[PDB]
Amino acid sequence: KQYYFARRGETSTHDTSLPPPVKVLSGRSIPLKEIPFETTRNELVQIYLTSVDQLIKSNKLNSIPSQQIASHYLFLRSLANSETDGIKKNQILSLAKPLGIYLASKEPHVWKTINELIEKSEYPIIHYLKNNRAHSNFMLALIHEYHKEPLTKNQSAFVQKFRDSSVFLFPNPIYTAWLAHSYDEDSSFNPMFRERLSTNFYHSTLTDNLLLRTEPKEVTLSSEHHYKKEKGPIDSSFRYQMSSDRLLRIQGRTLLFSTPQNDVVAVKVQKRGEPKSTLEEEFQMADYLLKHQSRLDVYSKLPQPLGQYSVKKSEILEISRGSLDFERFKTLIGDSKDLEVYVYKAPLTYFTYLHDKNQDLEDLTASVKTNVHDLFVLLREGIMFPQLADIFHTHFGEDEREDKGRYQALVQLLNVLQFQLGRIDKWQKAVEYVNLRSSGLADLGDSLPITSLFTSSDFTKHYFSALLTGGYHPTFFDKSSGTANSLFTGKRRLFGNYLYLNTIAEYLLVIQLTLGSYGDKVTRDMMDKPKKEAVWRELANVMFTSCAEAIHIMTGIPQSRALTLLKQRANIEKHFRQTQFWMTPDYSKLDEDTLQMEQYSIYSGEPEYEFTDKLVSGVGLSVDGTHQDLGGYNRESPLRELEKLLYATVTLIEGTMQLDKEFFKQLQQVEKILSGEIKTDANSCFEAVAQLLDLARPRCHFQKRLVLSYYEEAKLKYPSAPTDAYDSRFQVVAKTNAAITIQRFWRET
Amino acid sequence: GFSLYTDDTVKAAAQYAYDNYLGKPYTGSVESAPANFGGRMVYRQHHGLSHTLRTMAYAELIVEEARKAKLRGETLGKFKDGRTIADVTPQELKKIMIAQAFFVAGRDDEASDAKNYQKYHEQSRDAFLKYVKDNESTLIPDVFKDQEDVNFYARVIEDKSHDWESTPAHVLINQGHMVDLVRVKQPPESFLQRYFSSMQRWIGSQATEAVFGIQRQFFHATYEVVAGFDSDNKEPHLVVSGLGRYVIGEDGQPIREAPKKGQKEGDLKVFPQTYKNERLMRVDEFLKLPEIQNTFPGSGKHLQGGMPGMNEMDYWNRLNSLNRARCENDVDFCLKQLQTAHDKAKIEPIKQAFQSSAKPPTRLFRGLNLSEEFTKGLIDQANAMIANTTERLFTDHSPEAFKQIKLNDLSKMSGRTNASTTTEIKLVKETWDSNVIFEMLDPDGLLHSKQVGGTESEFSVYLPEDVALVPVKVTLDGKTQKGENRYVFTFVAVKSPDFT
Amino acid sequence: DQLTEEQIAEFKEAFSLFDKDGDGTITTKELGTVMRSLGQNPTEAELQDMINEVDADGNGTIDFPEFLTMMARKMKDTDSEEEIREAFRVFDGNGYISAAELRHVMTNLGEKLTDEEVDEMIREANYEEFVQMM
Ligand SMILES: [Ca+2]
Ligand SMILES: [Mg+2]
Repeated sequence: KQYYFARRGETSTHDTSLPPPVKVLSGRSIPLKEIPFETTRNELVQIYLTSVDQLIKSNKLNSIPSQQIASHYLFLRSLANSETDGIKKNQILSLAKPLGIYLASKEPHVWKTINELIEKSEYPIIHYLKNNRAHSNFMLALIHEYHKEPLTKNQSAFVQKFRDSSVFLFPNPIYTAWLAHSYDEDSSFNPMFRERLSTNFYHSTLTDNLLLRTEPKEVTLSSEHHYKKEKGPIDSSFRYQMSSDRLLRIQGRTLLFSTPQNDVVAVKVQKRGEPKSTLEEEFQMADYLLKHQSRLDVYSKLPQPLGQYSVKKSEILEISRGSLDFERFKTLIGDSKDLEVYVYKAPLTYFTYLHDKNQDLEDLTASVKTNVHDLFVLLREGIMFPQLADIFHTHFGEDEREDKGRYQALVQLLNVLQFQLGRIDKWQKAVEYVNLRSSGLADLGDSLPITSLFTSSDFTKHYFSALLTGGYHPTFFDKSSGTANSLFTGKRRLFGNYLYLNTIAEYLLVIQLTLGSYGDKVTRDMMDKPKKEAVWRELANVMFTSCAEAIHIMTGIPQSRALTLLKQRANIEKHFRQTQFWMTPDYSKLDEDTLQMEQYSIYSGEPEYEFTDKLVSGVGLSVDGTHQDLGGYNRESPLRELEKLLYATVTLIEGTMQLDKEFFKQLQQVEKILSGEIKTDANSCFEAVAQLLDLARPRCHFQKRLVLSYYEEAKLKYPSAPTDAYDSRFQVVAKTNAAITIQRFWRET
Repeated sequence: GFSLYTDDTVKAAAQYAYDNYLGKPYTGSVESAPANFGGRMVYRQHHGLSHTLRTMAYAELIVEEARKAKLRGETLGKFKDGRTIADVTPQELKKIMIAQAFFVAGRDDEASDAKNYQKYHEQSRDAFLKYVKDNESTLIPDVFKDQEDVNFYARVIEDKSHDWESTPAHVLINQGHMVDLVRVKQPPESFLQRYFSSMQRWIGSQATEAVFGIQRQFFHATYEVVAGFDSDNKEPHLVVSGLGRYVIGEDGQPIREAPKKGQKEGDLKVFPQTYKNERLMRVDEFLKLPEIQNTFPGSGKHLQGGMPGMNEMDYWNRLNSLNRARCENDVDFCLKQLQTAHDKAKIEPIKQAFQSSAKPPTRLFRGLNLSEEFTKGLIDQANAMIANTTERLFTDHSPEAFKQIKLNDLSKMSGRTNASTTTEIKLVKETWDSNVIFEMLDPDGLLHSKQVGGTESEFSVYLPEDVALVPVKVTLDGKTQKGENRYVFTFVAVKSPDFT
Repeated sequence: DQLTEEQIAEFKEAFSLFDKDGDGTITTKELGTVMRSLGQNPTEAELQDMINEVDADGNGTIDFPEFLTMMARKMKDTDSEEEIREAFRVFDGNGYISAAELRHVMTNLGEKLTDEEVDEMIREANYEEFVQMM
């Protein structure tokens, strides 16, 4: 009964029917070339192995900090456990042997720590780097020190983009496992390298290096999907007797009419500039979601559509005359003696926005839960909403900017040389008429099929031209071959994955701006600072729970565990503080000294927000002088834990999916051995099962129970095999399995 | 390099020492009353978190001024071998700062009793050793070379002897703790002079003046009472060496010994006893004797002792403000305050060395790919010009800084055209990855720059010939993708009308 | 009875993990794997029973409500004294090991308990005795 009409899969590429990758400048047509990721990565790993060989044969091994030698050794052991060829594996182990000897001699405590990491995991470098040791690029340091022969241009570009950490050079399974375990409870990793001058943030480079390793997604909609199945036209077998004796109000271009059954009949008249196709599309989508509500398990109250037809503008302008905004309405609707109206019957809460301040925090929590759940359940079904709200960046050059002014929640991924999230222009007028309601979702007409993200659609060609046409910058231009080489042009093959993650991030950004608008409107009527702080604290809780529900719906991770993984990465306290500070005009009263002293507190361990523009009093940051912006002009957004929360959410979703891919790729390799299809020694089978153990979700136990069962079957195939290297980790798995099956027994009674 | 303010290791050690020792109420019934600033309780108000963080900053600043003094050709001290505080490495300084986080962790009151002294010092040693035993993982591989290393530092914490003048770690950890207790002792003219003559033995006059100027600015930053030096005070002079007095013998002349080869040597030290004339010697007459005037600058020079501005009305309620308790109970906040203070103390000697002075951006980066020999010949000049501008405390220095700046023609590569800069350091690294980055600071809009429209964050700057660029600090920020050192110079724009 | 919530969360995570295209339906080719991952490793005939019973039209796909009903009908008389004995024997060995190691492992392994919960269960207790005294 309950299932989705869309299904995921892998495709060859998304680079079909795109704008040809050329940059036209001064009559020159500069071709744009891709720098292959998983080939330059391998070239650099081989240069690293050569550098390790030079380091060993140079006897300068004592002149390396003993934690970097431990890092080199653990990386070599992990890398040799990831290789499948015997010759390369044995070369890597012959490299790792002298380092192990030197560490056992010089630093016996570091050696005792290494030897306990190794009897625990097959990739012991991921557990060694779950802390601020990740910010040390030991691989690149060794490459720079001993490989004096110059790197090529592709390797130089790879070094430039991924200069921060050394995990950006791990092969796919090791990097996916490290990324997923960075979010573990026992991890202190934070993608922030606070140095003496700059305080580099690279939380986006994590998702950038994760996505360049993925395979292009493709969503196939079923035959009975809304955007595949066709239904007959709409028959005007029903007309609504519009009577000003029952008109409640005029909301935008919708006339609300009271009902004896306490519902509200909305008559949505055609806007100026839209065809009958839009109104009939909304009719069809409403009927679809009413038909398939129990299947999708949607929480919203849905607008039951009654009809769609044409009425004389005389009747509209005579019913609408007795109101307040009757003139404004008269300018919105189209100019014609007959107007297309769509008539539905919605509950009253459908016309209350989500940021409405007449709802207590309990009702706001329930409504935000409903809206987030339905948004992501419909994203799983193949339906996206590119216009939940009109969030904009820099209205100034709107029409001539590559993004058309529209706000990109993941701007660092979808552009070359863009490092922070930019200013939100009039962040409150952007959600003024949001499509999130106290009952659920609304305005289901300006939806889209998810397949518009993976193809060169009009939405994609309109807003994401930079991503789809390749990246250019005067420094990419290889003056010899006359083409601009870039790691960013490769994203042409994969641009659908970036747009998927950007859709998730922008859903969450709209939820955040809606909650911030609610808080800003509801705390203006209060002077009791404790209650205002309690409001903003509960709103931060709502935001983090909404991101955890997004993660749960997309990946399946339980919501509590996803919340814990999130709270490892983004600080909820600094989020509540920064939202309270910047989403209210109260910082406009403070002078310079008090402003800096309060930023010291809200940022708490990282640089402050530096802005040079004058604050309009009573307003805040503003370029027009009457509506508040989130950020200065030509500068970033001051909500930094929001950006970290968005990137943590999308990185968790995509990394969980990729780690499940690695897990099943290794599980089928394991099962091909326990059936005789690949006859190898006992060490090969045990290494396979142990690698399978190293690829399970952090704190997910049924995966480890599965791997343990495979290990038992492997022992039943190789009876007399020596298991002195793997008995420990699977003993721990058996112990925690016994603990779980005990807790569930006692907890029941 | 290494900085106390952005380390997350000394910060973790300080957070530990606070959550376990420095944030716990006193139990000694001797000045154990926890104060209440604003609404927040401050238990250890004299040897708390603020004190330890200021001592760490003192160690950092002392080694910085020593390095700076070595460049201009000074004659420093000797630690039993060819070495001085100018030769302390960043790892040794990190070890010293980790030690200084627990130096007063094991106290229970402000009793100066010798038995209490040794008890508190050995309890501090025990707390330090317990922290090291707890976090041995990331301490012995990198921070502490061996276990004999941790034992040496725990033995300099316990301070069983008084061999402060033995090794650089001893001198740092002990001066930083003694020079801080100079705003509480009542007679400033004696304690300040004692600490001044005890520190200038190691570094020098011009650098000790800087240490104490930046100390006063640290006090202002962390909301502490700032004493006022005055070379015409009539309070009886107390010798901080021990606790004695100076009495003049029967006409006006202090009682002095009769040693070999000279009847004019060390003043005779007298404990507090009877008089009659046998009257004591006040700090005024003590600071103008021939054997102390020619070695102490403050002889005949005064200080205001407070904020240049706000009077005692709001000064008291800013000292007793709520942000003082927050500075006493948050490592992040106190570190931010000390960091801002040190940055302004690094910049302001330039502004005061010269005469009085869309939106323009403050910080503008400009990459450059230069040679290596030329880069060395550039770093030499930049450091030689940085090591001539110390934060003077008593004597306003000279126009010599102005003449050295104008004679040093390093500023020609920094301008004289329409330079193409940016406000992102990542853009300089991820596009050109230059090896010589010039970071120009525009504190008050003196740098006429215009946006050119990622070339939206890029700017075009033109340096007016009435404005000069003076180097604040050379740096080293890793290696570029071509495998070469990347030096991040730092300049500041100053209105220099005399540079026509 | 019915299955709890910490069991439903695990069932939903497993069903979501082994649904490789994310359409909310798992094939019969990995129903055996999703049941082995849950500590239910049945014979080929035991799985064929549900292959025939559940799939009565040949669709070859299970929905999560159907999977839950199947997994609850399977867990009717599968957990018993044998299961509890194996659970206690993995820790032990004559029948009593320690009460300290128990309190340690019941707060660090799996869905960790609390002091009050563990102590109460410890007070409710001799492995076999405590397992047959409930
Ligand atoms: Ca499926
Ligand atoms: Mg702009």
